Amino acid sequence: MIRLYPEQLRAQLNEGLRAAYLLLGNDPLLLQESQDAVRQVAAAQGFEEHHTFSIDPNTDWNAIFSLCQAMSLFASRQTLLLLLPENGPNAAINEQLLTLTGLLHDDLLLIVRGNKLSKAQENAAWFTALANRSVQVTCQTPEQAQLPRWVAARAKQLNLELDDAANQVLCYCYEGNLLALAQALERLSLLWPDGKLTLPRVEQAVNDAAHFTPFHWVDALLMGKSKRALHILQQLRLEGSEPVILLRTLQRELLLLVNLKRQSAHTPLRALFDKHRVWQNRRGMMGEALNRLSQTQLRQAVQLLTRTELTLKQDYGQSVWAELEGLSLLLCH
Amino acid sequence: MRWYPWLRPDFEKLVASYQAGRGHHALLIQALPGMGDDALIYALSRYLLCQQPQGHKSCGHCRGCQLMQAGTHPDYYTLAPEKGKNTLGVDAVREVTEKLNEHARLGGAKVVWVTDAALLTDAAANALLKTLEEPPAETWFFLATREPERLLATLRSRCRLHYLAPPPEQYAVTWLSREVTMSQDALLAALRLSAGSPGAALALFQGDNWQARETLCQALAYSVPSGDWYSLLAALNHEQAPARLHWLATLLMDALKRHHGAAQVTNVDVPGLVAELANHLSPSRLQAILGDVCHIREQLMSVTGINRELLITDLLLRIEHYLQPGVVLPVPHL
Amino acid sequence: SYQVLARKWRPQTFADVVGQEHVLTALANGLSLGRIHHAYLFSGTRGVGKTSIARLLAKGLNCETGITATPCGVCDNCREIEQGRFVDLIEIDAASRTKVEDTRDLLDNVQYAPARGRFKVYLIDEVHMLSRHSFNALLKTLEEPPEHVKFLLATADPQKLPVTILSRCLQFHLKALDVEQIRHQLEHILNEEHIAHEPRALQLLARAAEGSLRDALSLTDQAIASGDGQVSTQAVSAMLGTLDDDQALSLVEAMVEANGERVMALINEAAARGIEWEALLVEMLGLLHRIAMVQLSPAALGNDMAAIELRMRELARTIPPTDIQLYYQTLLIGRKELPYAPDRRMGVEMTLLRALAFHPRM
Amino acid sequence: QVLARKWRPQTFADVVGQEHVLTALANGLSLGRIHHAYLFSGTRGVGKTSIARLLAKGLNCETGITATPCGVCDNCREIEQGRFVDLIEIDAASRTKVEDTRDLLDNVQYAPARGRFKVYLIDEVHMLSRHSFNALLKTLEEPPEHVKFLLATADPQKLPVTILSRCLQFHLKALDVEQIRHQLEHILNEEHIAHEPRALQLLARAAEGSLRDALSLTDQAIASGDGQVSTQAVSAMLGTLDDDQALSLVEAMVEANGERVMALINEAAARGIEWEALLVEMLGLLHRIAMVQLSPAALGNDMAAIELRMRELARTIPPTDIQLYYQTLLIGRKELPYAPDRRMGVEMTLLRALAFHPRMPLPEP
Amino acid sequence: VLARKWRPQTFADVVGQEHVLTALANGLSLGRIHHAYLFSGTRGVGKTSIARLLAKGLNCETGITATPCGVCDNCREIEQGRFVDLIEIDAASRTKVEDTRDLLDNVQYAPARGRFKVYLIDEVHMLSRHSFNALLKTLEEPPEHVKFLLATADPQKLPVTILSRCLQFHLKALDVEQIRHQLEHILNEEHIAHEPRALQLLARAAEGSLRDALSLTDQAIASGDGQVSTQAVSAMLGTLDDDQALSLVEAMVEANGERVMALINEAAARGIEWEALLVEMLGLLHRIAMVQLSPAALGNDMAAIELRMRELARTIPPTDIQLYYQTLLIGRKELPYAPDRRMGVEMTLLRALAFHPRMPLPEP
DNA sequence: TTTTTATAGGCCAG
DNA sequence: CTGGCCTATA
Ligand SMILES: Nc1ncnc2c1ncn2[C@@H]1O[C@H](COP(=O)(O)OP(=O)(O)O)[C@@H](O)[C@H]1O
Ligand SMILES: Nc1ncnc2c1ncn2[C@@H]1O[C@H](COP(=O)(O)OP(=O)(O)O)[C@@H](O)[C@H]1O
Ligand SMILES: Nc1ncnc2c1ncn2[C@@H]1O[C@H](COP(=O)(O)OP(=O)(O)O)[C@@H](O)[C@H]1O
Ligand code: BEF
Ligand code: BEF
Ligand code: BEF
Ligand SMILES: [Mg+2]
Ligand SMILES: [Mg+2]
Ligand SMILES: [Mg+2]
Ligand SMILES: [Zn+2]
Ligand SMILES: [Zn+2]
Ligand SMILES: [Zn+2]
Ligand SMILES: [Zn+2]
Repeated sequence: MIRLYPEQLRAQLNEGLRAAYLLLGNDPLLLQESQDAVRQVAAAQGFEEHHTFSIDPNTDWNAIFSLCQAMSLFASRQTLLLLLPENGPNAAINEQLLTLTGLLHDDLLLIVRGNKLSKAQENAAWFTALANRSVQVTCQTPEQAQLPRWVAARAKQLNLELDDAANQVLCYCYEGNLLALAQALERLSLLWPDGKLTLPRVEQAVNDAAHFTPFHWVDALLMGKSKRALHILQQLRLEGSEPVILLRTLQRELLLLVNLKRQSAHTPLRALFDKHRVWQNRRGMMGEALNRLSQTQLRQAVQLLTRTELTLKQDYGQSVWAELEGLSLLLCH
Repeated sequence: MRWYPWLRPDFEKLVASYQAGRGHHALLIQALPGMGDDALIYALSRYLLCQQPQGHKSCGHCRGCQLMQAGTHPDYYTLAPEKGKNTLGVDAVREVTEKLNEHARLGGAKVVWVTDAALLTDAAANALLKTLEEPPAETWFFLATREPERLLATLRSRCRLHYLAPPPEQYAVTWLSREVTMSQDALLAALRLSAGSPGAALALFQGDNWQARETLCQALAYSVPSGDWYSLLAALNHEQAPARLHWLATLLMDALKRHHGAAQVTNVDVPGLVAELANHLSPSRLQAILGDVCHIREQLMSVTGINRELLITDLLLRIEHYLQPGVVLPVPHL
Repeated sequence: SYQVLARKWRPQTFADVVGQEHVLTALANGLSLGRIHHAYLFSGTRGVGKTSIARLLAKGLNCETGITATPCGVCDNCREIEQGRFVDLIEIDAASRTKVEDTRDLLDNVQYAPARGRFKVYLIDEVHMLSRHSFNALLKTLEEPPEHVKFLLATADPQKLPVTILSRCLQFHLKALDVEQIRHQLEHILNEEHIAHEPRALQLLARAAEGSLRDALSLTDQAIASGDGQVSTQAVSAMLGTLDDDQALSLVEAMVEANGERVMALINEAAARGIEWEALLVEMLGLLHRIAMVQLSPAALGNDMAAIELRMRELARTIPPTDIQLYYQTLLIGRKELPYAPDRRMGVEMTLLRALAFHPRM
Repeated sequence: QVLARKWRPQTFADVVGQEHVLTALANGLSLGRIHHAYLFSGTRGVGKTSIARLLAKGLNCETGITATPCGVCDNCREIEQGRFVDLIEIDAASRTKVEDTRDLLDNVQYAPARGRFKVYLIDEVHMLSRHSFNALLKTLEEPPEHVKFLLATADPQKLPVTILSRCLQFHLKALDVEQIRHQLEHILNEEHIAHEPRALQLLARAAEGSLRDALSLTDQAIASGDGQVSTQAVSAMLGTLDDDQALSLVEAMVEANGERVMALINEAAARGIEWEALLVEMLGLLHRIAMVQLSPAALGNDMAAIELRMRELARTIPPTDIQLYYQTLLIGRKELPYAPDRRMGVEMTLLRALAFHPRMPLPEP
Repeated sequence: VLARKWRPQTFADVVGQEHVLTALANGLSLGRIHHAYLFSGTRGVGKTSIARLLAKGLNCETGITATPCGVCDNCREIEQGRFVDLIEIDAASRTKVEDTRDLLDNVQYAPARGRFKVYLIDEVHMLSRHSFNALLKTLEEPPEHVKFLLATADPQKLPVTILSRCLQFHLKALDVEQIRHQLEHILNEEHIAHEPRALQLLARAAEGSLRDALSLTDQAIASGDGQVSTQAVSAMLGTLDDDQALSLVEAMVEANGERVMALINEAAARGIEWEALLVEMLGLLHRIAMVQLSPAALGNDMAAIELRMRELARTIPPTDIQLYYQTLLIGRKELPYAPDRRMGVEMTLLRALAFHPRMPLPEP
């Protein structure tokens, strides 16, 4: 099963089409763009009839018996699309899929959209026997690390020339929202046919529209980057995040910090992370935190996070967002 | 739902008034948990609904008694909370207040049992007000609480109060000795933990509960000398926290009582833990900590949805701070 | 056809109403002057005549005899209101029918003229519970009703109404009923009912009414079951939780003497006698008050204390005024926070314990 | 009948205050510069609904678009009786939904039956669903020549910015003690009702800025005082006591003399005066005093009969001392609910005052 | 009305927005027309005005052009209101699906006057899930003779599945000068007197919107009886002040007790809820105390209040800031007990003042 | 790996 | 007019 990054797809769909095209990921643009790159080349291989179908656990055993039937020869080539649930392929749908795996024609082309799969979900028989036939496209979004490369890359494919500094400024503004980063370039190339995107030129044509998850925030706190935090808060507001969610995710971590910091006098740092099942990529970050924050700061953070929980659910208060701006600063000294 | 012997005379006095037809349409009984108000009421309910009453007694063989006997009797409304929840909402009241205008669906009396008035939402309470002041005829209300003073002002004045006082301590301990086999000192504490209520007492021995007090006590026996009170999280952080916090409250208080050389303590069965509190903590801090431990307990009980772990954790981290010399301690307000 | 006193004795003519004389006056006064408003709002604590009076004003507007301030109670129209059956007094349980959709119906049926009465009178009771949207729906109509329409709002908790609603109403704030007011009324009722009573037990009941006639009547009906038929001094006092004067002072004393072992040991015998904790705290607040008073002028101690006066004056002389205020303060806050602590007993224990450890200054 | 309703101004002349709104409108009608969305805001009872209707009356007056409608032509009189087929007074608080707003819109296109303009006056407009706000957006930005929108509301903040940017906002100010007073007098005179000049100052104040609150208050004054608006009546109803007895106890307090404090309380007590009430007038005085200290002219216009003494107190007592007396009398209030006995509590509060008095504490043992 | 009259009918006539216009210009110019544009930004900054220009320049009788002529039958026809092939849907009053399905049944038939059938869907954030789905189907398979200009001030509400099918142009808020200049232009052309600083005061009050600006002017022109004076404008804007709480912080720190008690009076007219003033103050104090820990603590949000705020931060002692703060929170805790909510706020400031560290209150 | 609750008001498709 | 869905206020 040829795994691909959306950029690479265009080329390996020109080589050979394959009976199954698996579009998996989270990013709304990498999905649409991949989706369309396939539908486009299918019309162009004789495909007229295109059918779509969102698969809830709602699809009856009569809705999946009108899909298996949806492929009989000889009809002008047809492109059957399937959309997926939050969970992915459940035990009910894990089996419906198995029924489609052996019905494959040059006449029927399978396209499947949704999130990433649990490892034993991917390893469920039907999927690996599709394997040598199918193509699979990673649609996960790039993170604050991997992102600039993806930009300087797209920048080039649109033959625009981006500066080290202009790259930096797009990535700041559009992190986590590629669809806006993408139009960002589209808009800039209409702006200047040159193709040369000096910093100050690109500066004037930008608006601030990042999308974070509450996780992004705790991370910035853990690594003591405060200006970053505050940006994350301000965006988390305008997206209208339930602040209750922020409280609870800050807490899973802040209470774990309290508890590590104490024991860290008795047992080595490393054994503690193990003790607690601390995801590996998180572990260096954590230590950073544990080093900068006193056993007191942590306590003050706990008291202050508590005042804002009461202030929220008892006092029905407004404060909350600003109390978190301040909590955020406290954890960065 | 059990019936306890100390109900006989309270029941016999309350039925009387009913038997004369001069019963009050809105009786609010106040009883500790486990005092058996639920059974006292049932008795009163059953009597009101039986069509062939043998004096105080419900006969068992009339249509009414049969239906009652089998869950379903059209004219008995139970207002407790939805299964998942811990409040008793307004919509639930409004069904009952409406259906109550329909002629009795079996042409008898209609009785409404509100299990715990404390659980009436503010909105639920008021919705109950006009129907409660002047119900249709042959309608009979029963409500119960721990604490009438926590109850909406206007709801309170439409009821008649009946107080379910608990039996003498001696009686209750002799009651208990026949239900569980524990040390005399044990019973006595369980009973005293439970404000006098046998059976609320008895309930401590039944659960996982007493095993968990011993765990609190073990843990406490360690935190005191060492100053590690965050160590208590594990024995307190549990859904039963309000109760266990109250256990901890009474220990702190018993220590405060010894600093004053008082005869009764509450935790009669653990006089060693009590002494060690007295020894390693100043009056000033025993008292302050008692303050906070209660205050959180309240919040834990009275703030819908509040996060237990965070609150207990902050309470423990903060107690440790009080332990330090010269820190400024809390003093009640207003 | 039995009913609780609280219910039977609802005043059925202005003449039968206890106190509230400022409301009754402006009402009778405006009815006579011809100055009849369209939106009367009636407020006060529980059970002091709010909705009893609304209902009286309604008989008065619709009475077959004429618009009167002294309604007969003997025409189809006053009888029907007495019994709730009167078609042109629409009584709304606002606390139940809180929704806008509901109150918008109310309005759609205002335009229509009265059935058999002279005015269509809406009596919206417990009005503080109408939703925000309900309150505003009423705004335009409440300010500008049809000439045949009158609004009578009653609520115990008027803070909760928008200020736009208040702007448009005449607000009558019924006072709490005076201790004697409540008492004379208790006497009258127990007399007409033909029930035996002892003067001093009416005293205890009025005090305990805590300002409210309904409260008072409910306690009385409780006396009458507890008492086997009589409302005697002996009975009421057992029921209410009343104190024998010694026990309270003894505690005040042990408290200021920083005598821990005794304050606790003394609360314990109180616990056994089954004392009402809020009463203790209150009686205690009361003695602390005398004491602090006497310290001002010696003659401020009552005739009523004779058996105590020797112990009072001492406490007055010994204890500094400053230190008595901290005692009063501390037990006051303690009463406030009483119903929140895990027992009622435990609350008195935390309260006195706290107070205990004041004694030495420096 | 009812004052608050009878006296709704029927010409601009009759409107109290709001010069800045009245002037602008009038300056604009004759100026021929006339918006299509006027928005009126400010607290209850300040004249927004009645101005709105006056504008409409002026827009359609058979004499010409004029700032001084004639109050006699069929249109003028008809608008006054609320039955003019081209002033559609919309009760936004009942027509809140979209499907309602949509009906209002559907009938916008259609031309007026009798007047120059179809005027929608959308009152209590802050109640409109979010949906029905946006439904208004485009029609409110670009109406037909013969349409005008008069929105009015108690609180404007509820309105989406997209609505606001589209209309002229006239925020009517709440009214001065003096402005209210003058009106209360005018009306009582015209209505032929005996009154004591101070009962008016007292009402104008209790009115807390609202001219309606004022009239509502007067109405029940007329009833309470039996056809007379008398000072005894008014302060009865307001729970004020006539000002000497409150002040006299303050003074007694600052002067540390207990005997007189207690006496003055015993005297408060035979009158039966309401205990929280008293505590309040005292903070009420302690404040104006702390006030007068700060800025001198700041002492009220209501207390002429007491000023000699008030002035004196501000002079002689240190601000740090006064903040103390207020503090103390305040928690006294906080405490009153819980004190054994509402009197006892007020008594005990002043005893705290004396015990902690700064200049002459109560005698230690 | 000024807001209506001066709506740009030419690209030249448009204030700012140069990063949208230029891209539109060049796209028309260089043959790059997307099938769907989405115009966003705040109230009254040019969103729909530009939508209507893209339409003129899309159908001009001269051709497809950045410089539409505004005079041909098609250009005055659109300027007017009735152009047969400019279908401007008011999507807020027509949001149900029935209505959107019917709009789209005619999408297929060709345009009966100009080059293009232009659907101009305004305040589009209001359409239902289902009206979006239906719109989407037509934007996924755009007819050739059809273009779609979508405008909303709040784009966050459109599905991601639509945002992904439109080139979205986010209009900027207009700068104080940008607004000031247009004010001057217009007021002059209409032949109306004005003082330099009256206009500077208007533009500032507009809070970045060219409509909120012209609306503020029209009203100004009234209070001035035909003249726009500083004497006059300053008046009217004081009528409409949000100001009162930020202003009291400034006037509190400076110990100016007349300015402090006159602002409290200004607050009473605007008709404030008192516990609310207090809370805006505590809340300002907090916000400032944090722009003491970093500059980044002032929001995208704050802009018009902003300049004032950074200066308040610099020129104050942070041990003093938590001093005032304790006093205001207490005044709150005290306010329901203070005799008059007003009196409460007053005595809370009067307390703030006498216990002022920097310039205390005079004692006898 | 993402969360308070009780009551209310409201919009929409079919 | 139902059931799904969203939202604001305390
Ligand atoms: N002023 C009064 N005079 C006589 N009885 C009263 C008075 N106030 C209350 N009551 C008694 O209280 C009962 C309930 O009174 P009600 O008028 O409903 O009080 P509320 O203000 O709480 O609605 C009445 O039926 C009557 O027995
Ligand atoms: N400016 C004013 N001049 C004269 N009377 C007023 C004024 N404002 C309020 N009133 C009185 O109060 C009544 C209600 O006024 P209204 O204008 O409806 O207030 P609102 O602004 O809250 O709608 C009026 O009929 C009038 O008697
Ligand atoms: N860039 C601009 N240039 C000139 N006038 C503008 C500009 N932006 C807004 N306006 C003024 O505001 C009025 C309405 O603008 P509009 O573009 O409809 O705002 P919206 O983005 O909210 O739909 C226009 O008539 C114009 O007078
Ligand atoms: F019981 Be009442 F209506 F306050
Ligand atoms: F009485 Be107003 F319209 F608020
Ligand atoms: F027309 Be705009 F969005 F105010
Ligand atoms: Mg009532
Ligand atoms: Mg109005
Ligand atoms: Mg627009
Ligand atoms: Zn039976
Ligand atoms: Zn009659
Ligand atoms: Zn006229
Ligand atoms: Zn042209």
